[PDB]
Amino acid sequence: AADDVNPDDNKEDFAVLCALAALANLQTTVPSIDTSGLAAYDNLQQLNLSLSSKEWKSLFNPKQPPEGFQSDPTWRKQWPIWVTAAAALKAENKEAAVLARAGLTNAPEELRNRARLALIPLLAQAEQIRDRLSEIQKQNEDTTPTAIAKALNKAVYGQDKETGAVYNSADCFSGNVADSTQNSCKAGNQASKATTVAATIVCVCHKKNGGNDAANACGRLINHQSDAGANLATASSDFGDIIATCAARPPKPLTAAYLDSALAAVSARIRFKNGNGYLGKFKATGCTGSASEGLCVEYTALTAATMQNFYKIPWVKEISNVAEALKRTEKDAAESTLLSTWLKASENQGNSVAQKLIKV
Ligand SMILES: *[C@@H]1O[C@H](CO)[C@@H](O[C@@H]2O[C@H](CO)[C@@H](O[C@@H]3O[C@H](CO[C@H]4O[C@H](CO)[C@@H](O)[C@H](O)[C@@H]4O)[C@@H](O)[C@H](O[C@H]4O[C@H](CO)[C@@H](O)[C@H](O)[C@@H]4O[C@H]4O[C@H](CO)[C@@H](O)[C@H](O)[C@@H]4O)[C@@H]3O)[C@H](O)[C@H]2NC(C)=O)[C@H](O)[C@H]1NC(C)=O
Ligand SMILES: *[C@H]1O[C@H](CO)[C@@H](O)[C@H](O)[C@H]1O
Ligand SMILES: *[C@H]1O[C@H](CO)[C@@H](O)[C@H](O)[C@H]1O
Repeated sequence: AADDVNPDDNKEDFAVLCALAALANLQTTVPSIDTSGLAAYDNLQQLNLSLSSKEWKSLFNPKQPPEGFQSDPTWRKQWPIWVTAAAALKAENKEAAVLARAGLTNAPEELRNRARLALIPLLAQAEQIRDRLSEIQKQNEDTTPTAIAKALNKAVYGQDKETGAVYNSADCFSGNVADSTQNSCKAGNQASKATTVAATIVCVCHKKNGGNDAANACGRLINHQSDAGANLATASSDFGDIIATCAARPPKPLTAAYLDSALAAVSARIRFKNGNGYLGKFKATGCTGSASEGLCVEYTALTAATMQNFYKIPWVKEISNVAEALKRTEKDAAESTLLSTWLKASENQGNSVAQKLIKV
């Protein structure tokens, strides 16, 4: 009976599935967009405004530019930035602190004017940097620990929640379990069912009731204290025994590379026979939990040339979406470090122009 499903026959599949299951209820840090440069740019805006004429300052003390400028593209772009700067300078002692940092406390009118003009090229250089940093901030704002946890809890348990996700067949199998194990343990088909990591573990590892089971296929250390019932009717109790043996922890912070390597590893283990793909040992008839048949997920009609469809199965899609988001955020976080360092440097440069202008 070496060709039947025996204890340990799905042990190596189970190690990969354990790694994936450990993405449930995850508490990870995400790469941070370093937005300290936005504050540095806002300080430069405040200096520029403080040094401006009374006629210019009068424009801010409105939701839109004044008559004549409501259609000027530069005024439309800058209005909120200017308004924020004006608002921040209303705060007690703020303008005095801004001028002091710039060397401009009690500055003569001519020096205030020459200093403001000296900021023109500096601000023009910094604008493009600040706008890229603001774009990065916006583009990555949905890449958060909470959004990742929810997506991964959909992947593992079919539950769109940040924490407290647990095995429930109503969620782990699409529409709950099917009339038969064979139909429940199919994915990608018209009647796709095994659409989460947890359902995949049930199908690859469960002990069916009624004899002729493949208990301990996923490892001899599982203590199957019950069974999954007939046709997975009571899978939850058995799943709890299986998952109790899994200790996996992903690297922290979670990376795109780690998720991509996990999906690649599964892709490398799926085997094609007679027009379907299989994860877990398949002998004949279907993925039924019976030892002489199979303990597996049947990727119905999956072939090497249609493998793109594996990436559309819910759990795979959710993990893929997390990986893609992380892939962008990792790069944009590293970019933002330098954008923010550059903008802080521009702030320091702005605070130095008065010394040059005093000396001539
Ligand atoms: C730092 O703080 C200063 C203020 O101290 C602030 O300066 C102001 O910047 C704005 C935005 O660039 C300047 O707006 C221009 O205003 C002129 C008209 O100027 C008169 O009216 C204003 C408001 O009453 C007075 O402040 C000023 O002293 C003058 O009395 C407009 O003609 C400009 O429009 C052209 O440029 C825009 C910028 O790209 C275009 O969007 C627009 O379409 C216009 O360009 C077209 O027409 C041009 C003329 O024919 C042509 O040459 C172009 O190719 C194009 O075809 C613009 O609205 C304002 O004057 C500044 N005020 C002062 C006193 O300097 C800085 O903005 C602030 N720095 C930062 C980085 O925020
Ligand atoms: C697993 O159970 C099925 C259904 O009873 C049986 O057909 C196989 O022979 C057994 O190994
Ligand atoms: C299922 O059928 C195989 C032979 O095909 C047998 O070895 C198993 O014991 C039985 O359950």
